[PDB]
Amino acid sequence: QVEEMKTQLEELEDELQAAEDAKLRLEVNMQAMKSQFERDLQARDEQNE
Amino acid sequence: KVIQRNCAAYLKLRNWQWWRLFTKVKPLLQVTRQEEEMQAKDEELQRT
Amino acid sequence: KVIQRNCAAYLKLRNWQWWRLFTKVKPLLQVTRQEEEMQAKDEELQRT
Amino acid sequence: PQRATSNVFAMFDQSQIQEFKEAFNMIDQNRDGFIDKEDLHDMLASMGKNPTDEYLEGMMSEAPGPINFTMFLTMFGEKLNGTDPEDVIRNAFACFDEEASGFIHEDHLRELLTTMGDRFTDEEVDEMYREAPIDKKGNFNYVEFTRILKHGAKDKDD
Amino acid sequence: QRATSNVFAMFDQSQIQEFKEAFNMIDQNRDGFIDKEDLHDMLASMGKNPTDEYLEGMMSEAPGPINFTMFLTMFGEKLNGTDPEDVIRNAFACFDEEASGFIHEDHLRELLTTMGDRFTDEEVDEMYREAPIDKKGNFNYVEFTRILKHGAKDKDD
Amino acid sequence: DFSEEQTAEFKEAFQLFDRTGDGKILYSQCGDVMRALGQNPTNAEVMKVLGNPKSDEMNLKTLKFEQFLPMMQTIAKNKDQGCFEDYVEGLRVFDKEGNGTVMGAEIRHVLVTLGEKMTEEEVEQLVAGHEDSNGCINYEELVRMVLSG
Ligand SMILES: [Mg+2]
Ligand SMILES: [Mg+2]
Repeated sequence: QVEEMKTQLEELEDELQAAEDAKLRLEVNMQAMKSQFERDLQARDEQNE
Repeated sequence: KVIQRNCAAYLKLRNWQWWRLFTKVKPLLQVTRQEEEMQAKDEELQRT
Repeated sequence: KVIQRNCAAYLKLRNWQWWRLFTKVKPLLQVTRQEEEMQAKDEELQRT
Repeated sequence: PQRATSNVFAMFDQSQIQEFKEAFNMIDQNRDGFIDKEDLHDMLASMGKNPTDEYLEGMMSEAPGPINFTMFLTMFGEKLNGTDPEDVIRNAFACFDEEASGFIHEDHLRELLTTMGDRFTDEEVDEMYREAPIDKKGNFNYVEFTRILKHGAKDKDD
Repeated sequence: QRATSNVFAMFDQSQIQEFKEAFNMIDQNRDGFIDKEDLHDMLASMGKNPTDEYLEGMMSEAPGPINFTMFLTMFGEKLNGTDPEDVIRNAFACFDEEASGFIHEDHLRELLTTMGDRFTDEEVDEMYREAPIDKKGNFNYVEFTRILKHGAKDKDD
Repeated sequence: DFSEEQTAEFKEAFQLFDRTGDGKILYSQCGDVMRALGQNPTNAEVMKVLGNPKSDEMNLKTLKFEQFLPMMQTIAKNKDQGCFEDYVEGLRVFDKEGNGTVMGAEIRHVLVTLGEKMTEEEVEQLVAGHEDSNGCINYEELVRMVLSG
């Protein structure tokens, strides 16, 4: 029982660390790509200008 | 700060904790060449 | 001179053909699976 | 937590274990599935120059006796944790400075690293300075830094 | 132990992987040595009939040095100082301004066979006969370089 | 006081504003964090908090997390609560043609005529958040945006 419970310990801790870190950094990338999209917006804006 | 300091600490402690075993990674480039070439072939095909 | 130093030198090995001795079918083993990707890469490069 | 890695490095991609089995096969000149004094002292000597220091006994003493394929894999498995491939680090370095040119000024670098977050000493932070190649005039490039942090690049060769 | 080793040196990085594929495909039993039973019966699969005992003769050249690692050592031992064909292509193109494989047969004769290196005419006739002759009787130094490097073809069985 | 959830929020802000020592808190730091944690009134509360107009030493303005908690309560008793009707009427009095043709210059003028002013980079920063054109808003959109925090 203690073997299996610490097995779930390791498995769930590793999976939660990976998933949450990827999620937070993927929202960081979300903001970054939104920023690049808005730079392309100002590029089209200056072409129109 | 959390993510990057964690990664930096993990690499800097292991930069010489297992330096030798990290230095036998030379044949990794030689053995990854087939997969890398196949992949790069794929992306250059899509860039064509 | 730099042409002569290596052309006949290889052609001297062609008179030795040690590679032939055990790989008379060396082009056959060269054209098994890898020739496809070398041809694909060469054609992609020349078309680009 | 326990950090014993009961499973055989299950919390990672499996590509690296094909590279590890290729490395195991090429070191195992005996090819019996186990490392040996006979194995390493000549396979390491293939690129090395027959070192006098007995650190291959360092390996066979770190894990007693000849080590199994799975033993080698798990003793590397305990060496990987809290890290991720180059993509996320590159994205973060793109995030923190908008220009993304990798002009991490030395004052800016130390301010962003040592000061906030988990408190740690700038003296141990200096290992990132005396060893890692910093760009001149204060700014610090990251793409080469990311490559050397990963397996893409190395500072020197044997 | 197997007791085989030598000083290692790289000759062609883009060739060893194909060499390791060749070693794996011949070594069905994963032995690392060279075996008459392993190869001859496998050679006869795609080949016609390599039953002549030149194979046992060639595995009898040296007593038990065979291994995957030394397969590089022997080839490097045979051949050293090799240059890619494209730079060699430029070297061939140095004397002739056309540089389109139109090297004249008499041009090659008069230059190489006599002036510079004084040798017999036979040591060029094998390139004259074994290799194809370009149009008009020229020296197609493009396909000539190709067959110097990899394009040399013979009986494939 | 509420449950320990607000104490936990104050603790995580405490470890968040840990520069130059986690333990000590600058009154500037505590004022900023309390404002941002849902308390608008911050202008004249320095005298109501310190009890001493002393604002000469930036390095050492003593405050501790212990007495910080009742301070938050005596601020959060909501000594003042205005609503947009007064704000919009003031701006429409400040308005010129009832629609806001070009409001960019005069808003800057009215904010630089006030004695208690602190920043100009915020003055150039306000263009963000739908305040992009030459004062195109009739102030309703910007009032709605500011009254959303
Ligand atoms: Mg062994
Ligand atoms: Mg075999």
